[PDB]
Amino acid sequence: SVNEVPDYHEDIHTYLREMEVKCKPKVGYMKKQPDITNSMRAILVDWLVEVGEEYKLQNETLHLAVNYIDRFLSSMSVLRGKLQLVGTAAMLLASKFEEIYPPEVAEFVYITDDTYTKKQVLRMEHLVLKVLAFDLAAPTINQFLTQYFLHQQPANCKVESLAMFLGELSLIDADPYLKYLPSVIAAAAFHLALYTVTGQSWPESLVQKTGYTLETLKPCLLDLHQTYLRAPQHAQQSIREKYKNSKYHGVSLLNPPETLNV
Amino acid sequence: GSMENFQKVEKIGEGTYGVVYKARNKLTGEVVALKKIRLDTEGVPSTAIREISLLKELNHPNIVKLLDVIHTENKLYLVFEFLHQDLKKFMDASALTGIPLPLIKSYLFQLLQGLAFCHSHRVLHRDLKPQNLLINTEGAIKLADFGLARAFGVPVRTYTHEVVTLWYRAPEILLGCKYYSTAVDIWSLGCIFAEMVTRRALFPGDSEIDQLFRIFRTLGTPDEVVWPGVTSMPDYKPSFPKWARQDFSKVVPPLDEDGRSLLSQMLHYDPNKRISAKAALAHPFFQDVTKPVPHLRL
Ligand SMILES: CCCOc1ccnc2[nH]cc(-c3ccnc(N)n3)c12
Ligand SMILES: [Mg+2]
Repeated sequence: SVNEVPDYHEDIHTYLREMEVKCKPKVGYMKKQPDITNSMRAILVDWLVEVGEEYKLQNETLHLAVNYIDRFLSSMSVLRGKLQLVGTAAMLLASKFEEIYPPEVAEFVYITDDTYTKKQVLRMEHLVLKVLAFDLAAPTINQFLTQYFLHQQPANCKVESLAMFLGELSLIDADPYLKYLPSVIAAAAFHLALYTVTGQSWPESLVQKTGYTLETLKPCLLDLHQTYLRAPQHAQQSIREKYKNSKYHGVSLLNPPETLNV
Repeated sequence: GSMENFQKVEKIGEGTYGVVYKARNKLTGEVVALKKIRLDTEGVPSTAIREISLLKELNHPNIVKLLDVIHTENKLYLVFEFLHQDLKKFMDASALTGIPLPLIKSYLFQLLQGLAFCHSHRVLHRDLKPQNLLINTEGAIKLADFGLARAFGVPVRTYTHEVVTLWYRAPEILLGCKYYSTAVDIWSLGCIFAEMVTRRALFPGDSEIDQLFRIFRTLGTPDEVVWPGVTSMPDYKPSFPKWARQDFSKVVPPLDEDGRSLLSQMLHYDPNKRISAKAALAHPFFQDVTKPVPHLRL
């Protein structure tokens, strides 16, 4: 399976583990933001999930955009009326980076219901690029997940789709998920998905690869377990609606386990 | 900086991009290549976005070095280290005597080094051709132009079907496979290996079908034995002529036993079986590798 890059898989994972620390947003940035909140950010990310659905963009693209926004907001103060411009420019850049066929700038202007002009979007693109210093190849939860999926005996579509769903729910809530690295959220999501569907746990072979155990994953796992349990009541619902789709095997309709029995 | 510290010398290349200029830093004396990218009505091109982000990460002796990015309202300059010539022009200069073996062997070893570094950092180049391979006066060869490059995930998703200049394009791209991987870059380097030896393109097709048929006539038409899954491929046709595989000593007659062995592993039909850049570095072909200077003034 050259598609699974046997000769480079380990080098790549190691590389991504270095890069995720370097590409990490500052944990306590929302406190330093005078005019925006975790709640406003949650509204923004939920809207981006809708945008991704409307243009049928990759989930990877949505993950990159969120990373760009969080890093931009780690150094740049933004007024609430300008938060969606940051988000639109981040999604344009993510699309150009990750998509075969990114939507046109005009399409990105249109989805803001003409809150902003094309000039504004294009100008913000430049600003985001400057703030990020063109450092756009950031590791995401999905890049770790797809490597973790290779450790299934055998591969299970429900496990995979559910793991993605959970990793995607974590994008909505800065508190608490800003304090966890993509690789750790991917690990928690994968174990939680595996447990929900098959009753199985984080496998020994992934301890070998990652150095993560159920003991080190516990904090994030306890957070993700509570997010999953509360998902139907969360003010933001675009991911749940998205993951009802057959494309993702209707996994948002599966029931969360009451306990983790850790 | 910058821009006021650079004195343009001349145009040294073009394409898209982009225009490339030879320039010199007035304060340090450093000679550089400026890749000028014109901006506008879709903002910064995805080609430039990918090339800058990827080249900022990739620091290797065999990969072109991005020194700086000068990014104003209407202009984008990529500042690169200057290299004196591309491999194509070097091959053209080398008619009548050819390129010495130690130099071909050195160049290939360095290309596999640069490529394995790319692959270890989840980057596919996707346009390895002699025009994008740059040489200096000290014996170095470097991969350049990452506008067509891509950061991949493991395992790979479906990426752009283009892809790769026709002559250097792998049979799995030509046959419309849902996935392609690191092996596409190896295929390209295989073609280039042959071309360094012969100073002519191994598979000079004028269309996709002609490209495929030229490969088939040289390597044999692949069946399920040599390439499990090939008859199931999207653009495979049962009507394809069934050419016999050539004696491999007839594909590149001046090449020795170890050279032939390696080339055949780079040109393996099955992308799963094709040699990796990393594994190719340990091939017996390179047992006596050195890094001499080019034998001609650049
Ligand atoms: C390939 C066209 C000729 O361009 C050059 C000629 C001489 N030295 C050089 N150093 C760097 C460039 C170059 C050009 C295009 N893309 C990239 N990434 N780099 C370059
Ligand atoms: Mg605040």
